[PDB]
Amino acid sequence: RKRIHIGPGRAFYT
Amino acid sequence: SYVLTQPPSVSVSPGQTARITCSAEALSNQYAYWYRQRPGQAPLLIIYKDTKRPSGIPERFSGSTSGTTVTLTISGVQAEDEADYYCQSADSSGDYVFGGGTKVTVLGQPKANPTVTLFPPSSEELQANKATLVCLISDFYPGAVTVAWKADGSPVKAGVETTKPSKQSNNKYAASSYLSLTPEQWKSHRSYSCQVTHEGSTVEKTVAP
Amino acid sequence: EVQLQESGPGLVKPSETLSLTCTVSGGPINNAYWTWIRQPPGKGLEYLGYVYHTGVTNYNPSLKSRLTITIDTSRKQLSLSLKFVTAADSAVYYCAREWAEDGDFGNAFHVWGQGTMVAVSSASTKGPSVFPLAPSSKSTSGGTAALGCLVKDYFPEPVTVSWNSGALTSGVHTFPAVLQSSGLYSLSSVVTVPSSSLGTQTYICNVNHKPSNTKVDKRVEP
Repeated sequence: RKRIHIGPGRAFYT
Repeated sequence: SYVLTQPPSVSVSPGQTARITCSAEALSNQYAYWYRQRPGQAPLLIIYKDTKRPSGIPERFSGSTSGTTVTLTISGVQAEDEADYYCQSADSSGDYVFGGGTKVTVLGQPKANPTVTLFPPSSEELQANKATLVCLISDFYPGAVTVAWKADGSPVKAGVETTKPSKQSNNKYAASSYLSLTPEQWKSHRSYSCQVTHEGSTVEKTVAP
Repeated sequence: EVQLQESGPGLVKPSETLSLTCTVSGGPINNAYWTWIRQPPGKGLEYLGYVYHTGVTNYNPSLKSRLTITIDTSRKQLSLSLKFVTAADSAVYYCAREWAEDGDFGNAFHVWGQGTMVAVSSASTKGPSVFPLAPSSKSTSGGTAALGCLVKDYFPEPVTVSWNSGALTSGVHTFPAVLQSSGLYSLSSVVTVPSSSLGTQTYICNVNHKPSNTKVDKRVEP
């Protein structure tokens, strides 16, 4: 629902 | 670029609910995070992503979000909740920002009378041609004290170093006062006094060379 | 189980470079943004930056030009480098973990080190003079016997005190330090004990002043 700082270590995009 | 605005102080009575707000235009599309920091201690994460609690955090701590304002709600507030509470956020670019912090004060706490401990100069210090009287004050509330030094009933103003009181881990306060003398000054008097005044009452300790 | 330990010089001269190290134990070096955060005395927290295990960094925009963070994955250590320090850089510097993995807490710091104090000053480091405060009942208003150690004239902060190598904890009170007008710090640590227990126990205060590379174990005798 809100955007985080993703950074290099997150598979936040499924 | 953004700034997180939170009040510097919130006061509540025991059993009541404390509410701390944190606001920024950035918070409409950014998550907030809450930390509790006790005196002399690392912060503790209490709320993440606006509303979520870590496993160790009880339900009495709740986070809520409304537009550009987030709120930390603490129900059933007691003295142990006295601490600094920080809001924090991050934007997509990796600009992490903390709020200025909110000091929670619990009102109506009972008076606690000071314990006073006084040590004379050690023989080892005297051999090093120095002399320090040490007056240690602990377990008092509220956190305001006056310290007066005397030599044979006469006030001593010079050579005094005294701390501002600070919170102990039991919500009571501690302070220290040090009187510097030459070994010659130390031996020249019959007795020295550290007089500690707290809430109109005085606890005095004496030492004799 | 992740634990973080910061190490620093205690004191840095203005315009010099501040170097700090954080050692990670009790958990993986992967799946985290290893973070430096600081806090000036009596002030709020300020973000500095992170390093990921691959070496990728992220900095506070206001401090990016002066700041370098590096990681040594083999040693499970990260380092901070802050150039051209001023009095504005005097602070407790914290190492913290931002968990970065499926199921994490987002952009939060869920575990922190205890921090390392950094003073930016022209003043020189000075080790403490430690004096025993001999056991006395007449010393206190608290109805007990009291003994302790006076830790005098050190710089910068902090000194830590333990008793009998950590074996004595009950009745121990180490007081906050005073800043004397000389610019040097002093503190006292006191043990309150039943007077009858005197003579059944050896008392030694273990004074640690990391900024001066000094330790003192002082025997407190009757």
